[PDB]
Amino acid sequence: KDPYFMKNHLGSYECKLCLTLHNNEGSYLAHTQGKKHQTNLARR
Amino acid sequence: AKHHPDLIFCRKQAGVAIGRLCEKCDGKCVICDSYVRPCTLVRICDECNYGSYQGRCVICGGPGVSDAYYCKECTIQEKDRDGCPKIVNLGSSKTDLFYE
Amino acid sequence: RLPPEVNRILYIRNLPYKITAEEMYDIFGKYGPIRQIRVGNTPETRGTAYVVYEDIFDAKNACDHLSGFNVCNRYLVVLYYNANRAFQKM
Amino acid sequence: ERNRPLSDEELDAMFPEGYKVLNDQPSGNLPFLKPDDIQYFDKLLVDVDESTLSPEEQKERKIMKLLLKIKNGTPPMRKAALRQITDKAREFGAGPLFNQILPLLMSPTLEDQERHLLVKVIDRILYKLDDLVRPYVHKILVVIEPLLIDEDYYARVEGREIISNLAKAAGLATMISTMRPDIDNMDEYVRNTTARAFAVVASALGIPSLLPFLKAVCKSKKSWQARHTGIKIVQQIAILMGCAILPHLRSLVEIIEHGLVDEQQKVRTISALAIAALAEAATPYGIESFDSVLKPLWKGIRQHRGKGLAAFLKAIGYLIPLMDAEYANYYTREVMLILIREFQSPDEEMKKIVLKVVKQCCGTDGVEANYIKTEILPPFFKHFWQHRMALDRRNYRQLVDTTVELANKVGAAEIISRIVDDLKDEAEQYRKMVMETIEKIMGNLGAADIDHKLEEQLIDGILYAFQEQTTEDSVMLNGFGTVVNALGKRVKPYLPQICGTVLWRLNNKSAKVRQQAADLISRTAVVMKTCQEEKLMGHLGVVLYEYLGEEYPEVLGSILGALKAIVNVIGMHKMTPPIKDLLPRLTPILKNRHEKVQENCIDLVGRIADRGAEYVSAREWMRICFELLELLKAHKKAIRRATVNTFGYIAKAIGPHDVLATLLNNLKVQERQNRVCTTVAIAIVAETCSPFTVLPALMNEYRVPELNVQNGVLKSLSFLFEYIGEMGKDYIYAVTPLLEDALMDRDLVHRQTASAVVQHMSLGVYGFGCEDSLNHLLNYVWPNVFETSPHVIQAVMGALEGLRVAIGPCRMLQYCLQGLFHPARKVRDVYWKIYNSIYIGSQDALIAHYPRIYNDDKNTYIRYELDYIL
Amino acid sequence: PYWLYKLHGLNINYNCEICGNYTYRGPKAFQRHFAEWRHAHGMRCLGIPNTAHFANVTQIEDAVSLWAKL
Amino acid sequence: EHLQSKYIGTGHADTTKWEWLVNQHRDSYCSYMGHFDLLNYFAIAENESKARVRFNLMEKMLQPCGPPA
RNA sequence: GAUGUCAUACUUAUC
RNA sequence: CGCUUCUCGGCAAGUGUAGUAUCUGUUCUUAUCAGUUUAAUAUCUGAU
Repeated sequence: KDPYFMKNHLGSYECKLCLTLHNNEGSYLAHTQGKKHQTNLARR
Repeated sequence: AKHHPDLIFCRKQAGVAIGRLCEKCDGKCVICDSYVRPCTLVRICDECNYGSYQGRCVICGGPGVSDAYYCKECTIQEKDRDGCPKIVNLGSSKTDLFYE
Repeated sequence: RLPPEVNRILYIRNLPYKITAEEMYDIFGKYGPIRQIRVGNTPETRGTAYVVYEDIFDAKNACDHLSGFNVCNRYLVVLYYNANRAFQKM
Repeated sequence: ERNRPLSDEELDAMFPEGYKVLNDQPSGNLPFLKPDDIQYFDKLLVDVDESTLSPEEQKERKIMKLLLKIKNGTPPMRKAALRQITDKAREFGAGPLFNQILPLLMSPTLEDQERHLLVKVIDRILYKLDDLVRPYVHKILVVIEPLLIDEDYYARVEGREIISNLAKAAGLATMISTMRPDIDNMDEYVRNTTARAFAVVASALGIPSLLPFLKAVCKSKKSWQARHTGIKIVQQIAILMGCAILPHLRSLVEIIEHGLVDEQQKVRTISALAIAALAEAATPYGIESFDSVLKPLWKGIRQHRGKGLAAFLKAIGYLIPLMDAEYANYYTREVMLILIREFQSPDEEMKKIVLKVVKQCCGTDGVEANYIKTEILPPFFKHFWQHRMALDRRNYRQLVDTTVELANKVGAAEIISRIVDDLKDEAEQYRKMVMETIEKIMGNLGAADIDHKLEEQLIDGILYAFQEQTTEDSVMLNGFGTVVNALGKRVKPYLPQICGTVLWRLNNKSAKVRQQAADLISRTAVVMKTCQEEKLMGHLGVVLYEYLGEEYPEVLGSILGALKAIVNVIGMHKMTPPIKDLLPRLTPILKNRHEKVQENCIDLVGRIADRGAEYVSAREWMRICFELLELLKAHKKAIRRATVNTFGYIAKAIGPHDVLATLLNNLKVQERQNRVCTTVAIAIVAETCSPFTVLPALMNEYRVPELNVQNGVLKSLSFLFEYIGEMGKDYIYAVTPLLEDALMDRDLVHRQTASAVVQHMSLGVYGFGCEDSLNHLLNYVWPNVFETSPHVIQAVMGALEGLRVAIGPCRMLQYCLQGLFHPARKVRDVYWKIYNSIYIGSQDALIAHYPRIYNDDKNTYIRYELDYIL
Repeated sequence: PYWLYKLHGLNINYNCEICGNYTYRGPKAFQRHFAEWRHAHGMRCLGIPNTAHFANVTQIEDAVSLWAKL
Repeated sequence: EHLQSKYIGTGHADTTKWEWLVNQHRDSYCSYMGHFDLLNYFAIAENESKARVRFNLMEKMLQPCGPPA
């Protein structure tokens, strides 16, 4: 249950915590693990 | 054409020689490359149609079948009053597929 | 001069199940020597087969002369072998 | 690599389950290097280890490393390496790039694809290295010299384009200074390549730019090799530029008249070849400029014999149509005996020159037909109609052209009576040349001169040539079709004798014989309706309806083409293979993966939907419309243009309510050439039927949360507006909020599609009083001109060119106002480009829409002529 | 972060002589604070009305000359 | 580059105001010499005929704004 | 916000 | 006894070219002067 990943009006994924875009579903699950996502999780 | 950005036209003095089109590009425009609402024929130059280059395609370059003509969007926007729309040089188009 | 999409193996889809090995060898061996031919024996893979030839030019001439061949009452299609498309069920 | 034998384990590992059998790696992820190419990439096998031991030239090793991605790497890796080499061509420099590209292209173990990639990399690095390759001009000219004399036409065209780019980048002084020691070289092939490069540079840089240098090279008397190279360069410039050396014909003739007078026969032959090229280039032209060239040419042709006399005869035959009627009549009366005496020449070049001059010697008045049939045509038939002339292409095409000229001049019957005996020979090339000559005589002259004693023999020879074909050439079928079209009603006692041979050829062990019989039946399908033959066509259609079980797809496509020709030559509702028993019979035939057979099936389905739509029970069309979406995404560019017309015909026949839902459902496929084809089919269905009934449904596909479906709906709306044109004035208010909401999206592709739709609505509704919606679209498209994508910039330029012609040039000048003197250069360049486009679109309309400018201290800019009033 | 302060034009000293020679760490920040309450209260002491002509005015003498010229 | 050399009066990103004003004055003079209505208005405004107005418009084509700067 | 390697998706009736 | 019609229940569309929007692995708290360039930043080049 991720409260930051949402669906846009173009059939994509949007992370509002880091304000990032992902086209397919396989890139949204791989964007949670990283440096910027951990920095946005630690800063908020 | 509008698909290949490296394609350049002749832009020379258009004479009385009417342009021709091949069977693979019959009906399509020279500039807009559209096959809807033809309005005016294409006028070739003197150097683009001389000897063995007479009756050839302006876009592709093979044997001509039908007559070349521009669409209504080129006649209304004054695009047919320019030079001869003859493709002389072919860069990065139909060259690497023959060798592969 | 040959495209890189062509290969020595060719896939056939929507094949008749009552076809024997001799008819498949006669239909595949018309354009050259066929090295191997494997027909599907599964309910999830019925109607498909893989014919691998010995020569690449003979395999290209066979694949160019098998797309839409006249067979029993099905629409069989011949295509080139792909590594990513054959393992789509896994 | 692709033809290497594999073991059983490699064959078993490449097959899924459920089938019954009836250091050497440089720096990691680099591709495999050749064992003979370990010299240019020898510094890539070791590690770089950049730590205070990395000069600038090691970065040039990276320019080699991307070359390792360019020669034998992946095509995405090759595209990335080409992008990295084109984007960093100025930072890397032309020096080390040329020093790394010169031994790579000069390797003796290269290939055609590697040489093409090297030529593409040299052409792509030629635009960013302008005015910097002047020391490296000779190193590129020595590598581009054998490319112009290659056997392939594409490699020669690429070498000519590279030479033109080098001449445009290096100017005119550097190309003249580099090729100046390359004229007196000892090698003849290198001198000919340098002459061809100088001719290409003179064609790309202008004739008077290199005319005094060529005149000084031709007028210098030091050696015969320099004069021969200059004459060869002049001949190559005359043969390359056809009608471009026509104002400069006198300056070339004054330099060519100085030759052909020395003791060297090679310089005289080169001067005669240059004079023949100048006569054949500008024809009919140069009559007064060639008066001083015929007097030594006639003396050289009458006083001596050999290759120079043949070159002088070829020059006289090339300049003979370029003279007056009396001059050509006087020249033809004194050169026919020399042409008849040279008919028994053992040399092939002199025989080819005589065959080329015989076509131009008899092309006008002066030469009678009786003397040409008595003393010219029997030696031309006894000396040139041999078996060795059909081997070479240049010796066969010129002979066929000479035979066509002799048939057009003297007569077609006298050539058909002598060319029919070689149609039943044992050689395939001579029979094909005779069939091509008979087809040319039937197309140019006709068959009115052929009597009844020769037409049956010609038909028997054509049948013997068609029945004994071993190759896959379509010359014999085209010749038989041309002979049938020239006969017409004279082939009435010939249709059963052709039908009995066409039906017997359909049942054979071979596969190409049935395809050839079907192609001959399709080529002779129009000759049966004009000859009152309806039972034979009805029998051939009933035979072709059952002969669709040919296992060869090339025979099945030819049978489908013959069935389509029989349905086009006869009535659609009066065919013994009717449409009620053919359209369900072709429904599994449309699912073929072939190229020509699927296109023929799509054309037959479109013809059956356009002419026989009342022969179905309104159920097979809805099932075939779902199979029409699978007929696209083919690399043929023929079935995708007919499938949209077939879908439009099905929507016009069965009502645009069922195909529109399928076209909207097939728009979400995420594949190339599958979404634009469905959008074009939906636009054709909206243009054929009423556009209002597809108006809310096109507003529904934008309601689904998808980018590809919305882009396809926008492309379909733009194509429907472009197909409508003047009928889009009533559908502008329904598309205006969709175009307003599509231009405010974050995606650039949707903004480009909205700009294209606005450009189509501007070009279609121009001059109808709809300038308010055009201004509302321009007010949203004006912030879209600052994009960085070239496609979005081209769409914005097309929208601006549409709004300048629809809303007027005054609104375009007001929208582009206060942007020409802008401080930011990135917006000022776009504003200057928009102002140049508005001036090219309408230059006279910018006078009344020009703003008022105050006068300065030293200059005055106030228009005092238009400010005064009476 | 230093990259967000170097890309957005921050950490750049700017002097404003209108509001008592105050300091600003950005051109866009100074342009946003020009049409604000502090710059209006600083300009109201000199007698200049809050208009659009004195947006890029920094010195007091130039603003007084622009107010006297209109 | 080539667009300014082929069609005069187009302009570029480094175009000054004096050259653009001279091009606009030349375009206005060409439109006045081409259209008969502007020539008739210029002949009715002054006391000269159409030929004198055409000669005055042709003589003012060379540097219509003055010396450049 | 930029850089350089990898992946995904999109456009020009491209073949 | 045989033939025909209607209704009900169960039973693998690929390759090559042109451009583009995103995260994923990372870098600059160097304090002045002069120059190229940038609308203004940023970046580069020489002297403490």
